[PDB]
Amino acid sequence: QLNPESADLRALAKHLYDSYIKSFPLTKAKARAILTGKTTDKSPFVIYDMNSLMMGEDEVAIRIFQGCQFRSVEAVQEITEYAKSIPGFVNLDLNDQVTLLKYGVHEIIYTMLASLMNKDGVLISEGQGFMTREFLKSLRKPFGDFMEPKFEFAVKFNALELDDSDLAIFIAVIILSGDRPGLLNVKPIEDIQDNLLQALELQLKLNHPESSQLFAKLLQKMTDLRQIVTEHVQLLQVIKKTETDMSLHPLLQEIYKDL
Amino acid sequence: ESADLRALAKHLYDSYIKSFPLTKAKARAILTGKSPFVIYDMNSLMMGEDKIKFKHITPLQEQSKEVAIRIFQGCQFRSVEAVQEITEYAKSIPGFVNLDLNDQVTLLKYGVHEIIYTMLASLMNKDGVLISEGQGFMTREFLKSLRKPFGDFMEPKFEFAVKFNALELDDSDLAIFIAVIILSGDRPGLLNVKPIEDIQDNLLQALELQLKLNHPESSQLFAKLLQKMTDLRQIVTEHVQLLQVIKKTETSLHPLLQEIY
Ligand SMILES: COc1ccc2[nH]cc(CC(=O)O)c2c1
Ligand SMILES: COc1ccc2[nH]cc(CC(=O)O)c2c1
Ligand SMILES: COc1ccc2[nH]cc(CC(=O)O)c2c1
Ligand SMILES: COc1ccc2[nH]cc(CC(=O)O)c2c1
Ligand SMILES: COc1ccc2[nH]cc(CC(=O)O)c2c1
Repeated sequence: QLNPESADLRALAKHLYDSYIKSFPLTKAKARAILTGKTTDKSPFVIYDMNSLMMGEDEVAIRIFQGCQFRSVEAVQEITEYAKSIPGFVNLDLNDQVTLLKYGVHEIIYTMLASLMNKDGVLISEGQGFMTREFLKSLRKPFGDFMEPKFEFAVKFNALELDDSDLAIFIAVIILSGDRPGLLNVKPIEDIQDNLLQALELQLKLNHPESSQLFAKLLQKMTDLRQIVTEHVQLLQVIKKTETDMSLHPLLQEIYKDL
Repeated sequence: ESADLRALAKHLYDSYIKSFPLTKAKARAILTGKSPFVIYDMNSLMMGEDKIKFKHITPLQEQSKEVAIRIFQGCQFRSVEAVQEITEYAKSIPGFVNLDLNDQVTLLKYGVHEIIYTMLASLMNKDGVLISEGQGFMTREFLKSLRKPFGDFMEPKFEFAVKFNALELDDSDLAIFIAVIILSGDRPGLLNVKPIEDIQDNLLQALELQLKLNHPESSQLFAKLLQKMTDLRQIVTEHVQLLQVIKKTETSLHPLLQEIY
């Protein structure tokens, strides 16, 4: 009914969900509660235009871009924090630790960004605001392209109906890849991941008894994340050339450096 | 229904061997232990052209004569040939032929490249790829050293086989994996996705079991194989990028050839 070996895997799933909760202020649970009128105090101010943008704080394409930027640098701090709590991560070769974060951080951001989205928009400012998908797509030419592919991923991905206990493990599976470019010692990274994969596969069947092959359907979504990161940079470098007076946080530049 | 899954696996494996000439097993016996003609440079290549008799990509007179361009030309003629091999195999997968015809064309349209490099990995090793029906062996260092963008074309695939082969999968596993790849419901333009996912669902179960029984020792192999699907996509997109970049070259009269390929 539950081997002694299974228990450890549950103990791990738990330890992880816990850190996830302590490292991320806005969980999917809260995001979903805010988004589905599950309240009168949790409901966000909606921004779908210029006047709404005005009321919001009470050109546009660029203030928003900068907002996303600092929110990311923020997230990178949250993820790193989370990373330190993954059994064995800190015990790894220091360099390898940096590589993992480098290549893992944006795939993790997109996964979690989805928790804050629905097909009409996304929560912003800790869930106090909600920016619509169409208003975002109308931003000045190049900028009107930053959010769409994310929105596109989010709809396919939210379809899996995963929750924070599921995500806490999947996020750790992402960081502990091993097929990342430039790893010195792969064997150790792979042993940790082999472990994380076990815990996620169990966590998924217990938590989604009816969902057939969710474990695999989930692991496949990983190709979608890479394509998102890949595309974002191509689009990010374009912005870098048109807008010469625009900057990209040093931390964020170190991530994208020779990715 | 484990007994139903092994039936699907055996069926796919049987169909797979009937559709593909050079298999992982067959190819792995070559690299290890009548060796293939080894091509490691300009002259050794010029030599193989008439020895390997892979003079199928050769008949076309005055259409390149440029070493680097001729090698690329042969990889296409061979890939077009492979696509027929893959299409036939796809038609073995239970339920495939019953999908909307438009959807069958689409699944194949977007799965071929991915499937090609997956099987190409069965033919290569750290040092080079086995070519011409296993007749020859084209070194990896010889390829990474071709002119214009050619000397960077194959290199990425070598990086991928190295990692993919690390999984030590065999034809039994590969047959099922190929089937999964084809039945991908995220292909753009699909009219009726439900049937496709239903099929890929039974395929994944079949694949999982297959790996649990075939490689008991391999922990979470199923998971690791699905993860390689992420690099395979990057490889295909990048590859496609080259094809539009390579469009900056001169590259039986072409009209018709150009049409077939
Ligand atoms: C305005 O929409 C955005 C834009 C960039 C972002 N980076 C990170 C997040 C939140 C999260 O990952 O939970 C985010 C939200
Ligand atoms: C996570 O989604 C987004 C969407 C638009 C963005 N613009 C700038 C960033 C910061 C980064 O490149 O990480 C960003 C992030
Ligand atoms: C197996 O990789 C290759 C090599 C040469 C090629 N020429 C044309 C295509 C298909 C396409 O039109 O994208 C192609 C694929
Ligand atoms: C494995 O990919 C390759 C690389 C170089 C090549 N040169 C000629 C061919 C066609 C053939 O095998 O007849 C070929 C295929
Ligand atoms: C049997 O599977 C395949 C699929 C695509 C291919 N492209 C080039 C080759 C080498 C060759 O066999 O000449 C090849 C082999």
